[PDB]
Formats: sequence, structure tokens, C-alpha cells
Amino acid sequence: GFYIRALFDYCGFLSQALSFRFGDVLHVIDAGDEEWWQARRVGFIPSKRRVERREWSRLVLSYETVTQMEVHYARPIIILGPTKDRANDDLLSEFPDKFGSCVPHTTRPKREYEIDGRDYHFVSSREKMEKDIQAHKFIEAGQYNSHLYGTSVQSVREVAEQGKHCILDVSANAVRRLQAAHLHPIAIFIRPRSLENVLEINKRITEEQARKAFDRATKLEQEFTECFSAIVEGDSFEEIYHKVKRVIEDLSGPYIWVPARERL
Ligand SMILES: Nc1nc2c(ncn2[C@@H]2O[C@H](COP(=O)(O)O)[C@@H](O)[C@H]2O)c(=O)[nH]1
Repeated sequence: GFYIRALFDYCGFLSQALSFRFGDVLHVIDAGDEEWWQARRVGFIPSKRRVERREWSRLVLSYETVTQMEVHYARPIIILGPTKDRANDDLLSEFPDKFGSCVPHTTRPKREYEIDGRDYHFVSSREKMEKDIQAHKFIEAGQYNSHLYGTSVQSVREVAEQGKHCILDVSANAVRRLQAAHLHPIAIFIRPRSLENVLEINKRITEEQARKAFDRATKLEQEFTECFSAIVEGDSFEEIYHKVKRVIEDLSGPYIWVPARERL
């Protein structure tokens, strides 16, 4: 048969319908029917056509074909959503031998106490930086104050090829760039269940910051759900943290599922 990854979670009606969650990889055994396919998590599941029809009438993400490949590098990590900074900080602190950060590039002048190749790869001219960016040398870049900063493909590769998970502090836009560079990341979205939930997973921030965080999360999910490797939720940060680690463990290893060429 073939394999697909669910991009959504699936009246009181009982049937042989298989339940699944976002990110589950499914082994499709029989897809001859246009409405229901026979499958098993790696019952029946609604076909792409059926999911789309229902969603359209309700008011589209359904599934994407995937294939298993062997990788010899450690997958970079991109944690997104509320509390991601604490999660990034804690992973780096908890497993010094398994997680690391890459060295970013920048055009700003190096301070006297900074070291080139350690703090940043300090670029001589901004023109050179822009050229490399145009040459697709960066997974992501931006401007702060009046200087450029960027996470280069090579800097990430160096960490990944070394066998350690590179903790990235970049937007969801980087996922496709990393995939194309053959540095398949583990993108984890921490989804707030409500405004109240945000207030529970971070007891420090104000109600106003919480509302802003919830709004960003909503927009992030609306735009990049297809790029997430997994979506985690929890009643507390501790629960979120535990789940983030479980995902990384589950999606690590030599064999990973990546987008396939076959199309539904
Ligand atoms: N997300 C993200 N922000 C960064 C990164 N490197 C620097 N920054 C941002 O740029 C600001 C200025 O950093 P600086 O110029 O002092 O090294 C930081 O406070 C931070 O917000 C990075 O790798 N990822």
C-alpha cells in the first residue's frame, strides 16, 4: 500500500472508523474507494475528497503522502507557540550533550569582548550578507536595529552532522527551507487551548500579554499547520515540556517520515 500523515484530528455514531491525531502516520491498505480508505496507524479513514467536501460544507488540510528515509544527521528542532523560549532554554540546559545552538551570521560590528565564530560569524560588508541571502545561503534572516542577522544552512548542518539537535529560534517559514536543504527539522507547535490555558502554562505574564500570545498562536496555526511535525497541549508548562521531549524522541532516530512524491 502506501503511507500518509494526518494533518488534522479525527455525532455518537459507531463504526469501524479509525481515530487519529495530527501527525499520525497511517498505513493505507486499500484506497480503491473514493470515500473511505482502509488503514492502520503505524479501520477506515475519510478520503481526501471526503474530508474536503465536509470541510467546505461545514464552512483544506487532510493528509499528505510520506515515505520513510534514513538520515545520518540529528534533526534540527523548531519549537513554536507560547512558552517556546522556556522550552528551548530548558532543553539546552537539560541535555548539553544532545542539544546545541548554531552560530548565526551578522553584519553588526563585533564588540571588543566577542569572538568571531563563537558569538556570531561577523560579516565584513552588508553587501556580502545580502548577496549570500539572495543566493539562498540562509534558512532564515532578518534585520534588527539596522544590521542583518541570519541562520545559515551551513551553520545548522555543522551542528546536525555533529550528531546534535540544533535548537532553532526561527519562524515556521524555515521548515520548508530546511527540508529543501536535506536537514529535516522536528517542528513542534505548542497550541494554547484557550486564553485561560495560556495563563496556566505561564503564570508570569499579564492577561494582556496572554491575549496577544493567544492571537499569535491562532494566526500561526492558521498559516503553518502543514509544516508542524507535531502539536502539543497541556494544563501546565511541565506537561508541555514532557510532551515536547516525547515528540523529539519519537521523531529522532535514523529512520524518519518525510514528504513523498506520490500525490493523493
Ligand atoms: N529569534 C532569534 N533572535 C535572535 C537571534 N540572535 C539574535 N537575536 C535577537 O537579536 C537581538 C540582538 O542581539 P545582539 O545584536 O545583541 O547579538 C536579541 O535580543 C534577540 O532578540 C537568533 O538566533 N534567533
